Amino acid sequence: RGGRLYRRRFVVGR
Repeated sequence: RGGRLYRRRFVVGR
């Protein structure tokens, strides 16, 4: 998933 992309949120893990 893009959960780890600051593009929308933050470059966490998911």
